[PDB]
Amino acid sequence: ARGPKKHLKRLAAPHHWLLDKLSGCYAPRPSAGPHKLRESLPLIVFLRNRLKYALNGREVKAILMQRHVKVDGKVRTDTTYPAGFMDVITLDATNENFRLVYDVKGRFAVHRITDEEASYKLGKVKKVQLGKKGVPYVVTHDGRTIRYPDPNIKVNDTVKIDLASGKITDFIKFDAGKLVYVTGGRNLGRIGTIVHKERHDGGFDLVHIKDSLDNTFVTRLNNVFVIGEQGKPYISLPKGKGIKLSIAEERDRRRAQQGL
Amino acid sequence: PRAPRTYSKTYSTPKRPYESSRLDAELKLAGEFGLKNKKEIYRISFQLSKIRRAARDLLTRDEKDPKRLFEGNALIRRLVRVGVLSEDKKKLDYVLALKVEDFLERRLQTQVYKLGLAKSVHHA
Amino acid sequence: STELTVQSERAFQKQPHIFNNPKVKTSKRTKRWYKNAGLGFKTPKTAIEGSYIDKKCPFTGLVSIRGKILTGTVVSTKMHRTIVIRRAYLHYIPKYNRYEKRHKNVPVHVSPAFRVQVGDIVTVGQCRPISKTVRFNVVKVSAAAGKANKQFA
Amino acid sequence: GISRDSRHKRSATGAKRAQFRKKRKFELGRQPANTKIGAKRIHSVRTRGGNKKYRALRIETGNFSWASEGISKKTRIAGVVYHPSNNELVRTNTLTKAAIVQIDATPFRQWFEAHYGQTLGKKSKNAERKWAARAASAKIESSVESQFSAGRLYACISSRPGQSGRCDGYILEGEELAFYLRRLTAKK
RNA sequence: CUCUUAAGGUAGCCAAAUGCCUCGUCAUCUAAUUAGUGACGCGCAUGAAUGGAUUAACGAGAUUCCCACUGUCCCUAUCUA
RNA sequence: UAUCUGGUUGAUCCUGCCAGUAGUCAUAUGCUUGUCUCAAAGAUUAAGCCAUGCAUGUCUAAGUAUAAGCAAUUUAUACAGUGAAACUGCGAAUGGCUCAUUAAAUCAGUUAUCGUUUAUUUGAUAGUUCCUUUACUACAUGGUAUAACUGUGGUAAUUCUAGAGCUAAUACAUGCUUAAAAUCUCGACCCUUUGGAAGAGAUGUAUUUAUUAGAUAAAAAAUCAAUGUCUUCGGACUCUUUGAUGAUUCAUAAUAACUUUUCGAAUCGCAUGGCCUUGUGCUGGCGAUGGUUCAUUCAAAUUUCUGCCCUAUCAACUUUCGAUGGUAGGAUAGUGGCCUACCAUGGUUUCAACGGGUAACGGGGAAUAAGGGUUCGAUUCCGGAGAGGGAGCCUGAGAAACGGCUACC
RNA sequence: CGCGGUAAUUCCAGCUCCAAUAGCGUAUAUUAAAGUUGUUGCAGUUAAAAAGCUCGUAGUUGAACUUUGGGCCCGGUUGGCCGGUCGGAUUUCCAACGGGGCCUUUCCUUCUGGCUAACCUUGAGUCCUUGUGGCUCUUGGCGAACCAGGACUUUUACUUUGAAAAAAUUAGAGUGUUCAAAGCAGGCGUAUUGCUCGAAUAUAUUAGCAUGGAAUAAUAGAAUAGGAC
RNA sequence: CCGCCCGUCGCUAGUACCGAUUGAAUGGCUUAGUGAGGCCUCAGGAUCUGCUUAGAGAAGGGGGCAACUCCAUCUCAGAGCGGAGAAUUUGGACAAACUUGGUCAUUUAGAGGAACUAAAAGUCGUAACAAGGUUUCCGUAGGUGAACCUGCGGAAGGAUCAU
RNA sequence: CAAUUUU
Repeated sequence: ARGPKKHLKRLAAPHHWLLDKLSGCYAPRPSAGPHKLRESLPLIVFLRNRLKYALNGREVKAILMQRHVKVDGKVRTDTTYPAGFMDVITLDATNENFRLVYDVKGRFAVHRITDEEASYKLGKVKKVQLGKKGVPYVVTHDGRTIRYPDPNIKVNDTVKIDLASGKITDFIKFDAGKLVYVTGGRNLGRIGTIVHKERHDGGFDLVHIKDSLDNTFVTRLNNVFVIGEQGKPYISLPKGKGIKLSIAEERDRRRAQQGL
Repeated sequence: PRAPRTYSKTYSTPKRPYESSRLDAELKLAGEFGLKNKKEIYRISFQLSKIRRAARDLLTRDEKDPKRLFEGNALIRRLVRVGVLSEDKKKLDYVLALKVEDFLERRLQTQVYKLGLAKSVHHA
Repeated sequence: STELTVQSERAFQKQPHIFNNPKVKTSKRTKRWYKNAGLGFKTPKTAIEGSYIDKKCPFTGLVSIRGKILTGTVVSTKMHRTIVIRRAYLHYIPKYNRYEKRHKNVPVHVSPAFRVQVGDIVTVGQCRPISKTVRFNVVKVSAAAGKANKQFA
Repeated sequence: GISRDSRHKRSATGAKRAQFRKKRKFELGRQPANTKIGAKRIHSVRTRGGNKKYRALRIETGNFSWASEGISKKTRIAGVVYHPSNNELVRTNTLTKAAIVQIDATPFRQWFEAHYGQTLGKKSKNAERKWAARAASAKIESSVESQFSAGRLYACISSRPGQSGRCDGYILEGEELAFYLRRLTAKK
């Protein structure tokens, strides 16, 4: 005790980083995060575990100390820094640009996108608050807060941040007929779009949800997160598409990579 | 410090010191293959233990079962990949009824003598 | 457990941050601050027309039912504004594949809007830690027992 | 140095509690300050987390309010007469809440006559227009005017004296000055 | 088994007020202990209503040690009638 | 990978034990030892003592450069590249060791903060400061008084250091300068009375008190009174404002006052541009730095429920030294017998309370095995605790720190 | 357990043989063998064990009974008569069931609203196979087919499912670490900017939370009727 | 049955238990005392540093014909009224440490006392196993060199499943 | 009627 921890070992970190076990040593842990716990990932581990644009430790700082990588515009001078859900990190031009959305299994992503559609976020309100001077704001979930939203509608709903300023550009209502995207848990990041508007009133919230292939998987509220509309989706996604293709279908679908 | 690293045993001795045939039925085998040590005859039985550790519990459960139709279809393939189970008996029940000391004649002591070359398996 | 000149002791019990203006006289004369706590717990009316203060009442005081909801039956009543509930639960030891029934009798704060004898199958909530050991407050009496205003033998 | 958790203090049965893990900083409770009268030695302290509170000593003036008009004027604080719990601070001139004090009563009737004009109790270009407007309520209460007859008033007290410095109470109004006089006189 | 007069000190207890030799021997008490207490018994010469052994209370009964107190003492001085 | 064999008898059958039997990621020892990868290791008894060393320091484009330092020399006669020693700033509260104390205590799972604090990271975020409101003068920029240093001392001492000569700021204490409306407090002129205003003051933020709103299940006449816009002038109608929780005296705005006055840049880097009215005119970018508040995050502190080995050769334990509750006060960052004053007499308990013992840190887990179980875990991970044994405490966002201080043993 | 008292298959030695193998023995705890701690699973005549009998509150243990049947109606799983062969689809129906909804007195809560909605609403209008047969603006209207509020409910024990049970530990799927115990790597071309699948899965008791189930048990609801409607 | 086997008594090595010492130490909880320190707090005010009215202990010099001493004129300040403030002190609270006892718990010392174990198995007897030569066992009482014996009331595990 | 021992 006696203050906050600042050292974090390997074999004590989150496993969904898919970080290595046996290098004989400690692990990266982020700073004081903007948004999440370490269900984010440091941008150190993004570019030598998954990108492999580097191969050892402080050479992540060598790219980082030299104005190269832009995160939401700014260079992000802290070498370890949380790159959580939905966020847009960008390198130099000609298609080195990404976005951080979960897959089905539990890995994070390798999601190569363009400089267009990477000009806007898509967040979620945790709380709305009318702060001082009698003037209302809202608290989106990546740490930011935006002022004067598209008002008098909602709590617990998405929003479309626009990477210049606050900029409510499209709030999209928490609908039954919707495209939702669960964030976390054993059911992390499949897709289940809706089935029903439960509340389980009074005590605690929970939402019934069905997938594309009619396997109803039912999630907590704090995991679940709206991202679009049926057939529409605003943030596009990789080739996984959220099916949870199970192991007795994994067996013969992987019979196409041998070429023989 | 450093994260731990696992290490296991790979055999299991019988609970009987002295029986007047199995200390010769090993040597009905020991000259039959040219094996230098009965650690290995415990070692290959350790697979024959742990195969039938892995196979009886897949069969006391039911037909159409999400480990039996995955792993009971997968466990038979890895041992016919060596080929010790025959190319007709894929039904996982001649895995429980697998032949006694059948894994070790496709060790390449006697896979290089079946292509001539030695005129022994002690030479192997 | 007191009544009959509610301001009986030597400090003056009255609700914080409320006030009645001494200027123009009307018929209600005390804007008492009451509320509801949630979880479908609808207030008894004797809370309104009564004139108790007792700062850790659940519907009038500056607390709120916040955690979980327990059950049980009441054992004692011999204290000033506290009673103890009784619980029965069954602990399973897997060595024997059998049960055994234990008990733990926690205390729980009472509100004078209620009334309880011994018996009185009751449900409680969770509060702020209002005292030394009593941390729960009764939220619904559900007075239910056999032979109540029924004996005439 | 006074601890305030319960790793001492024998539990609900009578078990002599195993006391251990040497006393820590998130456990503290300081010496009682006992604010007095005698011209403003309110000594500043640090606190926990990076903080700064006010333990008063020897205060003499604090704004005391009515407040259905909200006057809140600074008054000379004179003498404690009744505390509801501790009957030693009445005799040692310490003040905390409900240690209800006689004060001065003079900076009120300069305001009271300024638009009512009773007078109690033995011309601008809109002087009647600022006196006939807020009129027809010139009576206050019987036992409140009759304390201005002696000309020194009983104020109640509300702010915490040795944790924010200022003792900031209200004019003890309502029928509460028909309540403390029963607890005042009956010390017998 | 035997002799003297018939029987040969059992239960117990002790250097005890009863042990000459003796300031018996061992322990503890002490700075030091012919004193005191607890054990040993082949006890010149203890021992059973000539009563034996153990005893709560009560001793102006006799002993040893401790605490408090103090001119008994170191060491005497002064005052009063 | 579910197994048994020798021993009572002259011989038999049977309880019952003794003995054999295999494994130990469990210790020691003995004999012996040729090769590859993987390595546990002063836990056991002495949480017993320690020689000697090392284990916590740190600088950019961006806080101060008179080093009689070093190179320099051409963009800088205000230094103009670094840079010892230093003053600021941050960190040293993390890591590492060990398991003595500790058996509803810690701890495991699961919840709460509507009961609280937060350096740091990320995002929102300051035209209202004058008090003789043109004397308040620097706002084209005000004052330290100390370092390092320079020179002289003591003592053998040690990371002890002395008077004197100066000296900086993002250290200290101060101190101002910028747009209009809006309402309220008065009242020059009303002298008319169904009304107007010169002028003066406050007007941001924090503090603390008292008070106000923060509403939301159908309609309609009559009553009395303030009572309005327009005028067909009896008459129609004042359109009435609301964020969230399951719930709040909630956020928030308002009224009236305070405050030894809380804050509101007197800070550095690079490039040097735009109107001519050619003048320190006026106007600008980009980058760190610190701030008040609200968020977030890293946390910390409490708290719900249920779960711990033996023992009755431990059956009653706890309260005049608070034990169990209540009303008030203090104290707490923060709720509360945490502490006090008083008032009441409770609470736990054969479902094992209280007490005793542990060759007991708890858990994740280990060994062994047909299944049920048994015995372990000092220790690679999570949490707690201690730094010879107890107490105190400064600084700090975070400490009862101990590679910090004081007292005692 | 026994051997040794000048005939030792056990001592001391030789030669031979046997075990296990770069390991083996010894000592100490502990697990199995121990059905020698026994819930699954013990004995109770001297064998070791049933009190000398009886009462007795805790603690256990506690007889039976309340929606059964009957019929209707729908689509699912497996396999067929079906491979019809390029061991792959079932065209029809069937076989064993299991899931759901009705009706027989037998609804599977009720009211406030806004929806909503089925229209048997239908005022009527539309290519044609004949004007809710393929389609349209709208009424008494197939309303908690969807929200958010009410009468707010006998309560549990039990059980399926489900997010919840940190990482490593274990079973493990994949991978030529030489095999291996390991580890999560790697693989394929063009080996000239050049592609690429990967790193799962699972039990993880009890305590909480949500929902489905109503047998087996406890648990309460009318008696001087103050009983619901 | 020339079978076995029981007790005293002697011989040797042991192991627990009782034990005068007002036994001893350690650890915990408590009786009444002494109470270091640190913190808060009522005080105290060495020691500095300012501003103002302005003399003096003196010129600061508006350049005046002598002026007003404009100024501060070294520092007494004639004052004021500050502000930072040590050496010590005041009353609380926490309280290390120590004594005093009492009560527990854990180990240890003891002069000596009676038990039991193992034992070439010796002396004295024969108790038991047969109708063991008095049928054996149990409870209680008494006795004695030792087994043992005698009452008394049971039971057959007896030597009778029998009028 | 009475009966002791046989390393």
